[PDB]
Amino acid sequence: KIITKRPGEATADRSDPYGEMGFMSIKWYYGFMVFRPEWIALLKTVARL
Amino acid sequence: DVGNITAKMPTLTEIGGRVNRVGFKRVEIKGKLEKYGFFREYTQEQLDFD
Repeated sequence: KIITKRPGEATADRSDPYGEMGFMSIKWYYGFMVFRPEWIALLKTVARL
Repeated sequence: DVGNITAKMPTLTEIGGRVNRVGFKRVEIKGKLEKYGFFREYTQEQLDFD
């Protein structure tokens, strides 16, 4: 999701009556599910022999 | 004066903000009214025998 506010009339912003600032933001959701966890293998080793 | 005008000009930067505010005023004017008059008196004998 992308929200863009460009400088100008769209940012009247009483605390700044000229609207010389703008911004843009991105936002999303994420989730993870696992089926059959026994099918994933991990080996933890040291490096650099 | 040139110096005072230059030193108080409304300059603006990139960020803007609450940087320049002004105001306005009004006043009132009045009027009045007065009454004047005067009168005169006389008698009848001071008219017929003149």
